Amino acid sequence: GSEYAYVSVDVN
Amino acid sequence: PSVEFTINSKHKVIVTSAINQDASEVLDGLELKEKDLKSALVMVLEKAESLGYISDDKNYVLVSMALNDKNKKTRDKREEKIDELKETIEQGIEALDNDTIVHRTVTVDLEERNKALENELSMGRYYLYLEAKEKGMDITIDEVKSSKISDLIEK
Repeated sequence: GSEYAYVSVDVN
Repeated sequence: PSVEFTINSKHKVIVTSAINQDASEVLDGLELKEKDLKSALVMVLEKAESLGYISDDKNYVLVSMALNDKNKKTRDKREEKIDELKETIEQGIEALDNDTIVHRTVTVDLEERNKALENELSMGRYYLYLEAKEKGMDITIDEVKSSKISDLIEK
C-alpha cells in the first residue's frame, strides 16, 4: 500500500 | 538485466532497486529519489554503455509500467498518470538524443504483476515472454536474458 505505483525496465 | 523503480502518486521515485547483478552495477551510485525517474533512466543507460553491456550500435529498450487499479479513484486518474509516466521517460530519452536507440513502452495490469511475482521476474520481461509463447517459439528467460533486447525484437 505504501508504494502507489511502480515501473520496470528490460535492457540487455 | 532488469531495473525496477518504485514511484509515488506525485510521480516521484521513492525506491530504486536492480534485479540483476549487471543492473545493480548501473543502478548503484544513483542518489536522487526525487528526480530518479528521468535522471536514473538516462544515467543507467550510460552506465551500461560504459560497462559495455549496451552498445549504441542499434539498441532497443523495452519499458513497462504499472499502476494500482485496485482504487477506483486511481483508475480514473490512471489515464493522467500514464501520460505523465510516459512523458517523464520521454524526457530521459530526449536527453540521450541517440538515433540508434529506440524506446518502446507497454502497459501492465495487476494480473501480469501477480504472474511476475510467482515467477519472481520483472513484469516487463514477462510481457516479452508472453509474446514468445504466442509466437510458439521455444524461448526461455535465461536464453532471452543472454540475448539482447534488440535481437529478441528482430527475428
